[PDB]
Amino acid sequence: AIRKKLVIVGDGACGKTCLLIVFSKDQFPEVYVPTVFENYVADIEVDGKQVELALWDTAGQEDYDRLRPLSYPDTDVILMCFSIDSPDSLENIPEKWTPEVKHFCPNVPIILVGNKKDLRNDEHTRRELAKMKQEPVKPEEGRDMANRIGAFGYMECSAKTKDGVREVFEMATRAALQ
Amino acid sequence: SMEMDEKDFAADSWSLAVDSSFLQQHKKEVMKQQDVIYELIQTELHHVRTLKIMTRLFRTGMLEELHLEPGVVQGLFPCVDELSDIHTRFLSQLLERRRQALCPGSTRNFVIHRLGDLLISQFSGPSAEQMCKTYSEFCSRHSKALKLYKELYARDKRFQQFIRKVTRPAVLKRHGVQECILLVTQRITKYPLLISRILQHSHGIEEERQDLTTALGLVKELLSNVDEGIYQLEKGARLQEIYN
Repeated sequence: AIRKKLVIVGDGACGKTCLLIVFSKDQFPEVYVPTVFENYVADIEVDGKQVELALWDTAGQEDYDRLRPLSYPDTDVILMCFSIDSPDSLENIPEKWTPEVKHFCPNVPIILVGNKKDLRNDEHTRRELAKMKQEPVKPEEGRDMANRIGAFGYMECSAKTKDGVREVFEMATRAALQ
Repeated sequence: SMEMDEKDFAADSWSLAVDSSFLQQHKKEVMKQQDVIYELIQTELHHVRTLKIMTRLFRTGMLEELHLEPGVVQGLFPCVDELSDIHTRFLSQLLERRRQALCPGSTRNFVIHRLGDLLISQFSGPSAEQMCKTYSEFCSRHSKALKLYKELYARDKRFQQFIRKVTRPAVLKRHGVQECILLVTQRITKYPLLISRILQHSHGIEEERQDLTTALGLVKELLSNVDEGIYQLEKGARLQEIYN
């Protein structure tokens, strides 16, 4: 088992914490969803290769520009997260997050991940975004941003339902091996 | 950590840690508050257990089993004694607050109504100064710590063996040296998150809502000071590279 390191970046409430949690816990959180994630080391077999994958969050680090970078040393794959119910969280990907990650993590694959895809057909969300003249991020705006920033690929998941979650971490493992 | 505390905090939440018949006598708003508090304590415990891995298992064990210059070891584990002291005292206070709150005849059923006061004491006065100073130092040595770990692991057989040896247990799976260092650096940034979410469910008692609000702002001033105090050191940075 070789060892690889994953870091998830993105705006507060991109759902990055929920996502690490749902993947790393073996029983889904029905009773309490934790406020925080510490770390976790997943044993993953992908395409016939066994990998130990250390997972890390940048939750709480978003306003501290000299603390945050300390999460980056020896990262092998970056998950760059945004929330499909927050188009403003998507606007920030190329301006703020991508330059940073490319500076501190040169040549490291980025996978762009649209979290919370369940909300694309939630009534309350449609209405709430209408009041501000907006709509849930569409698949193609997803793919287009990923393209523009030179992502290794683009993926969507829902941490609430677990749909897509296994596949994100499998792909990130593949990416980290390249 | 010690079995008494491990067992008290082994469950996923407050709702699952207390007896269900005790749970049933409480309003949901209280359960949610308790959940987050339980989590703050549970995580502080894990944080202290991380520092004790650094000091007793790695630092001490290197000193007593290898022939490294003691200054090397200090470059790997900066400030760990002082950090051990700060967090272990904070934990003591959180754990005593819980014990006081236990019902007679029970070692698990409790409700903490008052926490802000404890958080204000912690994140203010000399205790805050010692933390800011200590985290400013830790975070500025963080990188150098990692590089030194990697240099030694790649150049020294006996060191390599030591590491393989002590990290072989299943319970150390996520607690190798580098992990510990980053676990520590990330800890301080966790406090605003937890405090904010406790505050969200602490609106019943108005003086508690203020105590939590003041606490939160104290934690952000501390984070802000620590962030400004960071300047990354580098193994063998020359005099000219610093003043550019």
